[PDB]
Amino acid sequence: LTKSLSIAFENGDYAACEKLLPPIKIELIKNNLLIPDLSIQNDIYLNDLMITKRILEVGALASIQTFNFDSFENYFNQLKPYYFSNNHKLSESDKKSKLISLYLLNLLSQNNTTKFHSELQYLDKHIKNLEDDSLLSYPIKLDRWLMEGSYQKAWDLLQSGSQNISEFDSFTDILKSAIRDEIAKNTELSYDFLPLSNIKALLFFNNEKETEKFALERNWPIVNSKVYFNNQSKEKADYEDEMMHEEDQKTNIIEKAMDYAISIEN
Amino acid sequence: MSTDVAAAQAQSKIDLTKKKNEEINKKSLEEDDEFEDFPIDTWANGETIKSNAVTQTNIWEENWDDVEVDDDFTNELKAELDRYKRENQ
Amino acid sequence: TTAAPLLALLRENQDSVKTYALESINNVVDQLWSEISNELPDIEALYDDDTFSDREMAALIASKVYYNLGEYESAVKYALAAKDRFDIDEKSQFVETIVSKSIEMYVQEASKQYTKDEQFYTKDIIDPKLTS
Amino acid sequence: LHHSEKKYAEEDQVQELLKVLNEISKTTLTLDPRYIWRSLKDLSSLRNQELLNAETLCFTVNVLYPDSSSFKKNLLKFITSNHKSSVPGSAELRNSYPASFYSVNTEKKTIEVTAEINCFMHLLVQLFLWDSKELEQLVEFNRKVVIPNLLCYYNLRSLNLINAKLWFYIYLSHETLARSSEEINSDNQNIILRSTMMKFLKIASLKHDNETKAMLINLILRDFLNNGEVDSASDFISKLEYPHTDVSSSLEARYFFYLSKINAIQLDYSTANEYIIAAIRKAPHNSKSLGFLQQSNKLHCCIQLLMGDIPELSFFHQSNMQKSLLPYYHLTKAVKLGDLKKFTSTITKYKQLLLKDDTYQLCVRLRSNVIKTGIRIISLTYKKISLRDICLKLNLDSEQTVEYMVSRAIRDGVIEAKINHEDGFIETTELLNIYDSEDPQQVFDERIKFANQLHDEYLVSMRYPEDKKTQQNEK
Repeated sequence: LTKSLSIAFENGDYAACEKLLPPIKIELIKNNLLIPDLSIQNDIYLNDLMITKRILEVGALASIQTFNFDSFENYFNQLKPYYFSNNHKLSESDKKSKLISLYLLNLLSQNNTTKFHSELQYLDKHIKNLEDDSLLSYPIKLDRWLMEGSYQKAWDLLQSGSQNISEFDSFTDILKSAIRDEIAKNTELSYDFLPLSNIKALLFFNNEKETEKFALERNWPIVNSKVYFNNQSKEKADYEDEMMHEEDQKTNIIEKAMDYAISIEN
Repeated sequence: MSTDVAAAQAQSKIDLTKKKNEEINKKSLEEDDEFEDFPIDTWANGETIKSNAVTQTNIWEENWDDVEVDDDFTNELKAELDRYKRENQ
Repeated sequence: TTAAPLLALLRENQDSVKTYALESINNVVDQLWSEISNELPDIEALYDDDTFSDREMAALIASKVYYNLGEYESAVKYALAAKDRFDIDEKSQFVETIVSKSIEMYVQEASKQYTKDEQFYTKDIIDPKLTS
Repeated sequence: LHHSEKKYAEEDQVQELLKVLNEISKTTLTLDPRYIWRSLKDLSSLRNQELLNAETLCFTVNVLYPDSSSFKKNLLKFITSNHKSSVPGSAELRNSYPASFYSVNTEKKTIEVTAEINCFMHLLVQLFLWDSKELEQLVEFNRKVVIPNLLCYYNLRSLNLINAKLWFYIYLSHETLARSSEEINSDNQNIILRSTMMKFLKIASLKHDNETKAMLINLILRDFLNNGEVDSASDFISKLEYPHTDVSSSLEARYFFYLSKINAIQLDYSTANEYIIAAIRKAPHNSKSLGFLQQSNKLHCCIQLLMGDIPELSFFHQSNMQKSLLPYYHLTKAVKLGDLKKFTSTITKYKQLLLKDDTYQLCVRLRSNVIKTGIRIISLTYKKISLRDICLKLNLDSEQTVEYMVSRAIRDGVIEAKINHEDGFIETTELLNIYDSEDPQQVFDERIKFANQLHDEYLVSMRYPEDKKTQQNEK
């Protein structure tokens, strides 16, 4: 029963994992009661810890492989404290190194960069040279190129990242899109028009018809093969003036002078 | 030395009997002055003292001539080199 | 130790696993209150549901988290929305703060209801729980 | 011989006891016993250290004891027992003496006077261990007892002030033990140390003592910082309970230091500037504080480089901090000149030194700041310059590569330019002369608001020492 999830991952049938999990979820609580969740560790608890850990890990990879990113986020959270607490005598796995690489890509693909840096601070001491960066290089080097601003080098690491498959393609293909939108924002400031050909190279497409359709949906008009970045920016700006919170945030002249006198006179 | 005029903040704060205990508590959080490791690792430090005398070891006003070499020796060569080409153009 | 599993068990889909989540959160809340302060709406959701009889256990947790937060007034409402397992904390002298806040509230209300009639505690003018 | 020595330590301590004791049995006078206690710790370190180490056991016999003599015996036992001239009649100074609780009155019947004497005794044990520099078994044993001790009774206003310092010593000894060596035990006590402090913070809000609350927040924040939990520290400071009411300027310095560092890695540098600028000036400026100050100076320059601004080279030169400020000078110089080669060499060479001050993780983010400084220079110096020339100057790979740099950077306003893609150059847009714009108004107002802040701050505090001093009798 509980062992069937473990052998189901080996099949390669990863949707069969998810449809088999619910009974194992109720049976996972019983596993959690055996360990004290590591408020003391003993050698009777050491053999049980492998059992509790093993069910989390195989579900974690199976959920990413059916593109259930939400489910994965929960599994990672549960797993982390188990590696975290104790002197090493069972606090790692062959799967752990692969697992951390996938979670770091998930935060980049959703573009929560604030939590990307906080998480790696905490991670730093589990992977420094003990599980050393051997697959973790993939999100870390990509982050280096993105902080620098080299969208070029960042694109290449994605291109060459499809040769090696562990399961990373479920986040590589999201990351391809993230790069386009970031470049799409920056180019508004730079100038008002690029010819169509110069757009396709910078925003990374393989069809000129994709380039133009992407522009229409983003509210740029291509008229006489010149893009007008300035449309969307006008439209966003109009919206802000359309809502009203607004008089005091900008602070009228009268308001400033009223403020001075009443501070004095209390 | 420290963020602001360092002179203005040294004289604002001095030892009192209340303050002495607090200095020890602050020191012991990190555990020693954190000023012995550098003597030990280098075993008699070697700093940037060769470039000029407005360098790391400096007790006078800076000239800000430690981020750049003397360009006058270069200018000697440049002035002559111009005259030569200028001549036959 | 860590709040990460306890947050995740609320988000994990199974009715039994959501009930197990409450059990862990309620036992250790004087070290983990900060993390579950943000995920408070999930705790209120299980209480709203009638498919649980530990809807009460979730209401009890909400009071506990508000007590560590500093919002002592709102803790009372969820303390009285659990209705039992609050006698356990009425004989606790380390958290008798919420028990005392109910009486502080009663006094302010009562000054109002004495000008409507001198009897408002032998009538339904205020909550029956606050009178009791 | 030994007897003489033990009497003199006991005498010296009776003086120190009287000062704080007389006030707090009148009625609590929270502030004054606090200041005396700071002085008290200093004198007691010299007393305990010299003139044999059996004085603490003697001092217990002098005062009343329900179980306090028994508890103190065990601690001295571990360091090779002592009971000679430590028993009534050769460690008894009372024999009908009322400041040490008249002997007839202590035999007679019930009501306790144990409270203030027990708590004071715990403070002496902590100092006793720290002087010795032994932690292992004695620390674990004393830690077990004293925590259930504080919670058996319900503390008074004065009794909060004593454990505001007691926690500091139990906290710090643990941190040393954990950092000495790793075990399954090292992870287990970490869990316990958090739990007790956090719950005691809750009690301390209701008791109305700020001094206990301020200490605990510092210790709790340092803990998240040590273990890399940026997530736990963010929630704690957003569910604020920190007092500015009654603290030391010591406590503000520690608090502002943890704040600035935690904000740095999650990509806020503007507010961390405020916190670390503030923390250095609040700290006492002394040669025994050099540890804490040295750490503040190192972080402050690192955070200035994260903004993209540059801290003075004058800074690193005129210091008497030069030996420890040896790595930061090169780090600043590498960013200032905008050479990327230099920066790569520098952070590999000082890898060890920065890792101890764990700015090292910030050093990785500063390599973004190098290129920002390097293209900032080219734009200021040449107003219109083809990408071609920048490749030559800074050894960028192609026209595209630098194009991307500027494109991302001007969204942030760092370079403050606009690209000419058809003509193939970058055209700078900074020109100046905003004495034709309406800009001075907002700027002036932020300055007026700083002025108004100073006007509030002085008004409140000015009369307050004046009112207490006129209360108190005078000629």
